[PDB]
Amino acid sequence: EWSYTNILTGPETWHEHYKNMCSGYYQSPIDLKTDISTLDLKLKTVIIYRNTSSTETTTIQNNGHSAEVKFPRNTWFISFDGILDYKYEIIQMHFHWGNTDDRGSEHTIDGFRFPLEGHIVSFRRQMYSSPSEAIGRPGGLAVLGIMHQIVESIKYEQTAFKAYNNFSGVLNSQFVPPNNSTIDDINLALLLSLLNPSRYFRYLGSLTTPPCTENVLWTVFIDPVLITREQINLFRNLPYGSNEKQTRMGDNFRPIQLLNPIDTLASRTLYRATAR
Ligand SMILES: NS(=O)(=O)c1ccc(NC(=[Se])Nc2ccc(F)cc2)cc1
Ligand SMILES: *[C@@H]1O[C@H](CO)[C@@H](O)[C@H](O)[C@H]1NC(C)=O
Ligand SMILES: *[C@@H]1O[C@H](CO)[C@@H](O)[C@H](O)[C@H]1NC(C)=O
Ligand SMILES: [Zn+2]
Repeated sequence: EWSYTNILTGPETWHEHYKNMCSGYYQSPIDLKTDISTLDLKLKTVIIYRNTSSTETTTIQNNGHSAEVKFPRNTWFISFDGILDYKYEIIQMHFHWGNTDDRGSEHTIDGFRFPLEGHIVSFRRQMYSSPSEAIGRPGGLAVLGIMHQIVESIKYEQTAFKAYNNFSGVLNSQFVPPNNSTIDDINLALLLSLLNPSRYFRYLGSLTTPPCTENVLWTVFIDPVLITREQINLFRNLPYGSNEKQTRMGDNFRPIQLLNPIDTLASRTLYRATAR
């Protein structure tokens, strides 16, 4: 078993308890270094889009380590090439945050931590027929990282919580693991429009929880969307699962991994995109 906050099962132990693949050399998260990265003008604007025929419900669960929104199949998609032909299908979105406002994100940008990093997880439907087929297979997944930053003066409608529809009020101290609830759908298109979808880091990496599978195409947007202190504190009301030492959920982020650990057998490169 694993945790964030119990020293015995925490992130420093994952390379031993889950050798495949938390001991690998293409792990995430990393520090996204603007100066070190390679600008690749070929990397296009990201588009998130919905199947307007889909009517099934969205749910959210406290899984003991995060709040995880589970989307119905065949409903939300990502395009990286401008074509709306269902190459990447979104599965779930979950979040990583801090006990305090100066930490929480998994990635850093030039060493800087944000209070809340959201991960929109998709599978390469272009190749694999289902999430369960893709999740353990090479090149199966693509994850979007969305940084959030706290502002003191803002209307609700301009915060990320408008896109999330406040998660239908489920973020509270009574939302105990492993409870799940039906919630209003998340307007992921609106969420993406709150930042610049052309301006992002891109690299090949891993899941950031065990078993840390090295099959994730990462895109991390540089500009954050905006939330309030009230909204970050809602996440902090969730209780951790019983695997954890800490009672309230927070600091559910993995430590930074190197782009190229010294034992790598083929270095990877950190790429960056910007608008045309
Ligand atoms: N933090 S993260 O974004 O790297 C990340 C970590 C773990 C992860 N796992 C998933 Se989606 N597992 C799963 C989903 C569907 C299924 F059929 C079976 C298993 C996704 C993302
Ligand atoms: C869109 O939703 C409909 C209705 O649920 C479904 O039958 C169809 O296959 C979906 N389209 C895609 C491309 O997943
Ligand atoms: C969500 O929460 C905020 C804070 O209370 C509130 O202003 C907003 O009206 C709520 N959104 C709805 C109506 O779902
Ligand atoms: Zn994550």
